[PDB]
Amino acid sequence: MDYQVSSPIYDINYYTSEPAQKINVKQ
Amino acid sequence: SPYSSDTTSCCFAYIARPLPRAHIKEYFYTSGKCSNPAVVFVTRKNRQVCANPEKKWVREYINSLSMS
Repeated sequence: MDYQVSSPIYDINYYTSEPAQKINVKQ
Repeated sequence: SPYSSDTTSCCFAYIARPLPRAHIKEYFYTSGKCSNPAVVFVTRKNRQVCANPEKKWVREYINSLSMS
């Protein structure tokens, strides 16, 4: 089957939210 | 983090999704001199959590740690 898990342990997903942030972008 | 030495860099980003306030023991500020003010939340294992204290919903998180 299709697997999309890389073991969530906070250090990854949770604390890797950056490109999804509006860093001085005019929309 | 036994000392504040570990925490030198200021959080310029937010966590993927809101963290459980119930697993938060205490809070502390980054450095203050940072471009933007930020407060780190201490989880059960002292994980690095970054949240903006200027937000009304975030203040509630810090509040639970302060009052009785």
